[PDB]
Amino acid sequence: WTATSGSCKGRCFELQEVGPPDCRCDNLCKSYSSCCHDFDELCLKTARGWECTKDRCGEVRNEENACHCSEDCLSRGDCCTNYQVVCKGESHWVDDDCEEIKVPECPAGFVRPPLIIFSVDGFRASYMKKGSKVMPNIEKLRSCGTHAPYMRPVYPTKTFPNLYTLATGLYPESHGIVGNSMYDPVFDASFHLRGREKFNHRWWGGQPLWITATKQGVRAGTFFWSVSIPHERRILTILQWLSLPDNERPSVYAFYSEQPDFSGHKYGPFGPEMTNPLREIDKTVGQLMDGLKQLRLHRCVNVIFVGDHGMEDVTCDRTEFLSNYLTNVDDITLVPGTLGRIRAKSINNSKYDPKTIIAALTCKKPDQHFKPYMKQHLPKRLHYANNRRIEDIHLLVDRRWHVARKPLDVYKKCFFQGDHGFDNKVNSMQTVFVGYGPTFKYRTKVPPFENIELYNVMCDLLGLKPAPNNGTHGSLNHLLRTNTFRPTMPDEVSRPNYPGIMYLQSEFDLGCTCNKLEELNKRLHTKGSTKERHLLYGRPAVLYRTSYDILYHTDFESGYSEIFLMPLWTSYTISKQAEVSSITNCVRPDVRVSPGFSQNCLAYKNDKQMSYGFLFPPYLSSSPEAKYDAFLVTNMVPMYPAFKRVWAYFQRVLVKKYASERNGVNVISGPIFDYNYDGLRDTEDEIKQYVEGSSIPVPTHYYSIITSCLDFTQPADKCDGPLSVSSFILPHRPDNDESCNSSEDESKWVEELMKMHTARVRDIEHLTGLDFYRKTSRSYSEILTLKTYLHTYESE
Ligand SMILES: *[C@@H]1O[C@H](CO)[C@@H](O[C@@H]2O[C@H](CO)[C@@H](O[C@@H]3O[C@H](CO[C@H]4O[C@H](CO)[C@@H](O)[C@H](O[C@H]5O[C@H](CO)[C@@H](O)[C@H](O)[C@@H]5O[C@H]5O[C@H](CO)[C@@H](O)[C@H](O)[C@@H]5O)[C@@H]4O)[C@@H](O)[C@H](O[C@H]4O[C@H](CO)[C@@H](O)[C@H](O)[C@@H]4O[C@H]4O[C@H](CO)[C@@H](O)[C@H](O)[C@@H]4O)[C@@H]3O)[C@H](O)[C@H]2NC(C)=O)[C@H](O)[C@H]1NC(C)=O
Ligand SMILES: Cc1cc(COc2n[nH]c3c2CCN(C(=O)c2ccc4[nH]nnc4c2)CC3)c(C(C)(C)C)cc1Cl
Ligand SMILES: [Ca+2]
Ligand SMILES: [Ca+2]
Ligand SMILES: [Cl-]
Ligand SMILES: [K+]
Ligand code: NA
Ligand SMILES: [Zn+2]
Repeated sequence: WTATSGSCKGRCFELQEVGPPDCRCDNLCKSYSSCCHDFDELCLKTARGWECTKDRCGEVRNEENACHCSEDCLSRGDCCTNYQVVCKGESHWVDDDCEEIKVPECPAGFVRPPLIIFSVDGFRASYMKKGSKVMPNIEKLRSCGTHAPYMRPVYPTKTFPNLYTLATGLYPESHGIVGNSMYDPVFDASFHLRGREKFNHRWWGGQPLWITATKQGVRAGTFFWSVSIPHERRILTILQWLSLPDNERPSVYAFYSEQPDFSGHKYGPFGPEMTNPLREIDKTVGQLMDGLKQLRLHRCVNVIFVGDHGMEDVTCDRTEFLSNYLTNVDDITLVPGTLGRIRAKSINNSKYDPKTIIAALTCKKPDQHFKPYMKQHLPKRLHYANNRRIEDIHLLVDRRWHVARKPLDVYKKCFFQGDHGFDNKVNSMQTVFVGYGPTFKYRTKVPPFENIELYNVMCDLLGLKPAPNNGTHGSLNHLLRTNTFRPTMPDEVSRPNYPGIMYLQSEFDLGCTCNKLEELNKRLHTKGSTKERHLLYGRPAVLYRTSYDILYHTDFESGYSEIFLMPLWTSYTISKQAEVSSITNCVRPDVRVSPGFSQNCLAYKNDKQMSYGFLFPPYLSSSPEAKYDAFLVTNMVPMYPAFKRVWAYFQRVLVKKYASERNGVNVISGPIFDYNYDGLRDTEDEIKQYVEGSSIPVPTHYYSIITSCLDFTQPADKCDGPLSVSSFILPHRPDNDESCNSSEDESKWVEELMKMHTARVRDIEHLTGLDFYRKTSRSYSEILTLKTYLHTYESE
């Protein structure tokens, strides 16, 4: 119910919401239909527009005007933003030279630099260049402040998931806004762009920035802006709030523009109609900067210019229809568009079978423009599985396309020429970041980074302790002049054992069908003499309680888990000059590790589905003496034959190719167990599948971290400076149904699979409980940046 009898006189855009009886005058009142009857008249004034003119300079204040050009307007904080330019001969901010902001230059009473988050919907990364001639204000922010060439959104690359990720530092699976449309089966409730259900606070998880702020005594302005409040009024409202007294004035503000996204949907990302929305947003930026300059805050405030996602060319004709694949199409519910989510139309349908749906959608047409996945099989970098709001069956849609259930959906609903939502590594989905202000660096370019990292930085900018989140706090220290966050490396929880030779060969029953110059040399390789070569960045630290052994070898070093019966990690360096050799069913006991903590070949013989591979690649053995170490039982891991095709091509072909290209590489490989798809290391008791008749757990994924010298004129093993990394988390699957070309030679499809399953080191850390890069010559923040890097394989 609504009770509207009171007045907004002197209360327009008041910050503290009032409850009934009082009617409302805050920015959300319109959305809750609770505004005082005189809200429009008093709070949404438009008379005489938004600009002072010479003829208004010095006017008698008329309270009906949208903004003021009277002598008192500065002290009231309600001048039109161009007042000082038109009436006091000042220059527009954009026409002033950039001058370094070394320290905050704030009015008396300011306890910290305010932060203004200027968010632009659908602002594609390449607009910064392509639109440069029509966006002088934005171009000034970008060139004078700190900017990235692009910022990576989260998947799906939709608005509410991205904006809420910016606010929380969380992946969508964790904050709960997993799409623009959702069904929660626990609550039996549907979230839609249109309607009331989205206002229910149960949808919105984590702790968004305005709550983190409030809880720590830092006041916040609105983040949500009602669509009908024109941009000019939003800006003036922010500027009025910044004129408030010390104990009422917010320290954090947000502005949101629905452009260029609104036009981008109609016209496509580079339609000729797009130039005017870009000019208009730039003008709004210049209003804000001029307004701040009037208030003497343009060298006080930190401004973040940020987008939620990009925009791709998508038309009605490029729609895939499930009715062309499914005979049972009326038995499913599809969440459609630039991603697909399928569930049963009725939970009382006992014929509904996901496996049959997935099979009917798999590689059925040669140019098929989507791929079906069970959500646990999506690339782990998407972090898109661990929420009951995410349907088990997912369709990853190719850029430029849509999926829909039936054609009648796409003509009873061409209109649009642009859309977004695709895989967050797609170039068209990239968006923008610029930071301008005293706390940001001056004329500095930083590498691309992920939007999950910004919450921590905004907390650093405001002196807040961030809520637990998915950023890696310190990885964006390089954006900041001051207020850097300086963490310590996590403490190692489990110390390694260093077993020597403790077992005789006859103590083992594996079922595997099998000179003092080179005797002290093999002893010393088992005691760790080449370890400097193969373990370039220190041993990984184990951040959980467990029992493991460090095993040294001529060609590789491993941390062998006595609990999972295989390595957690295997580390080796392949020089540019290394040779690849030919290679059978010999697996040898490791006399350092007990039979009881080893695998055996019999289990593999009995398990007709499961085979085995090796973590250190026998192909890359340095000498035929070293080659025996590659066939130790402690280097064996369980592998489906289907996956062995992938792994062998990586090991036999790709590692050497990378060493050639990168001037040596250091590789760390290992298993991952994530049966509950939460992106976190499984405990022993979460493992769902073992090699038949054994306690050998089956990994869900295999990782590798491939490190070399950023200056590739230096070899990986003698690198003086910054490092370069690429990594992957490959799904350990019993088929290659993912790869529609897999009947062909591995050179036509394996590398494509690996690229899709590219990963950050930090993803692997979450999944393994390991901490890498413990002993480098690099600063710890530089290393945290390195650990967040993702090799995306998209051109510039
Ligand atoms: C990205 O960053 C985030 C943030 O750090 C990481 O997520 C954290 O991960 C932790 C592990 O998965 C998790 O810790 C659990 O918290 C439980 C209490 O959680 C509630 O309270 C917090 C605190 O304010 C709140 O934030 C939570 O919010 C979640 O749930 C609500 C609604 O249900 C959502 O609105 C909200 O979006 C959020 O949902 C997300 O997380 C939940 C899981 O909490 C998922 O289900 C959702 O899909 C979504 O992803 C909650 O309101 C606590 O109960 C857990 O403890 C169990 O396990 C331990 C073992 O250590 C045991 O000791 C406990 O007793 C307990 O076990 C008992 O319960 C079991 C399950 O019912 C039962 O089987 C057992 O037998 C036992 O009885 C645990 O401490 C933390 O909640 C989330 N936080 C958030 C915000 O997501 C995330 O991991 C990072 N991602 C990566 C990849 O690094
Ligand atoms: C800086 C910041 C601001 C905001 C405020 O965002 C909004 N204020 N006003 C609107 C929004 C979102 C878009 N919106 C849509 O319905 C919409 C728009 C474009 C679309 N394109 N495709 N689908 C679309 C759906 C409604 C208008 C938030 C929160 C979390 C409060 C939303 C967090 C942060 Cl960090
Ligand atoms: Ca958007
Ligand atoms: Ca897990
Ligand atoms: Cl969606
Ligand atoms: K087998
Ligand atoms: Na296949
Ligand atoms: Zn959009």
